[PDB]
Amino acid sequence: SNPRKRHRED
Amino acid sequence: SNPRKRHRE
Amino acid sequence: GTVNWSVEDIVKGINSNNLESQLQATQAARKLLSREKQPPIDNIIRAGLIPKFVSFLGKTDCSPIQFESAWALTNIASGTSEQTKAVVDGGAIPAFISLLASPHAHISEQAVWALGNIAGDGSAFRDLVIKHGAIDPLLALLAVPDLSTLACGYLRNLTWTLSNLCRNKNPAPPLDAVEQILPTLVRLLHHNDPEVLADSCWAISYLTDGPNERIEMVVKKGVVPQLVKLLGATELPIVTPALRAIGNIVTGTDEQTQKVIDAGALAVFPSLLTNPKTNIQKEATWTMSNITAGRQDQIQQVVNHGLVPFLVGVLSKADFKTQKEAAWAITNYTSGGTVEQIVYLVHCGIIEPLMNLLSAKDTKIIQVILDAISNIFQAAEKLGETEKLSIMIEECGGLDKIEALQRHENESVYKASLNLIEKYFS
Repeated sequence: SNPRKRHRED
Repeated sequence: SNPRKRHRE
Repeated sequence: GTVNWSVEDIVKGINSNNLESQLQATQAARKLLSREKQPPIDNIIRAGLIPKFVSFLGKTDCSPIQFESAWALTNIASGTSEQTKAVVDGGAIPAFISLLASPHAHISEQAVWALGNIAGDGSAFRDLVIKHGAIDPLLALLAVPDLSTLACGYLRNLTWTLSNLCRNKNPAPPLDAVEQILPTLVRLLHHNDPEVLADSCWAISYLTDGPNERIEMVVKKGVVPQLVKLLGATELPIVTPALRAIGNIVTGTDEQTQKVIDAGALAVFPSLLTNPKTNIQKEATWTMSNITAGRQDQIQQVVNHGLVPFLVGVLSKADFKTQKEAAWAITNYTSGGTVEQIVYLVHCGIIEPLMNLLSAKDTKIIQVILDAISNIFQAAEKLGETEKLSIMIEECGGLDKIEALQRHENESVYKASLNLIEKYFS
């Protein structure tokens, strides 16, 4: 695999 | 330790 | 209030020597970086803000600016490698590791997330995060009697970051780091949250994607039964990494392969080999191909579980890459199988869909298939029954195909065709 990196929109 | 095994292609 | 600032205004506020102005500007940076459409990461970087954000991570006296800068740095680190590198270059790694000890859950969580983005860039930053000592405080966040008392979003972030410490392959993570992480992964693999379970399975699939000694460290932890159970989950996001993990394990030794058989994995393959997700079918069939590369008693388990008809089905109709794994599964089967096992394969109908795939353009599957036919003939010789297989192959248009490949750009196709023809069609 699922994403290497994750962006936080919150 | 088994040459017939294959990794992903 | 802090919505839609310009980068210039953010810089103005962060360069004030007013902690409250810095905080508001940092939050404005964070909201800018939080938008889904083109967050101005490079503009933020170009303004020289990363070192300021990093220094704000250390302001224990002002937990909101720790959180805002942690969130801002997280989203910069969510970008390209060069953008992640800018975060690392600003000294963020030890500062984020220090924030893991924060008494504010939302701040240590943001630091968990940021470290996950950094480690997720690749093995170099992953190992750098490890060298800075991230693993002990990460695991300490999970050292509770019952994981269910932790906030769900918090546990999912920790699991995901742990899975990025397990991820990537050249090099694979340090052995001692894997050994340190594995008991917590085992525990997370028994937690009741589908996303924690998915990410725990992802982590195990990474750890098992390597040499037999890496597989062994996981297999020795006793997780294969749990993986097999997760293999039966209804959530595709769990099944996919659970199957990759099981598939990786059966690339190891016959003994490691036997433990997935012992754990009941084959009983799930009727579903997996007919799964609507083609990637599941491909993975399951690849996995099957490595199980049929095992011992005759392991081939026999495939037989007993009724899986040869499913391999005939996948050979007969599947997307081509799955059909190629089925072809491999057949050739491996015929290479290691007894005569009666190979006979059973013919009785299940392998010949016609095998011949149909000789019309494939892929020249490697043709070599795989002609090798399988060769091995089937070799078992037919041991029974005096080479002719009726020749008829069988001729009756479905396979002789036309072997005659075709008689003329074929590749020398190995070329040769195997005429040899099959001169020895079994005269």
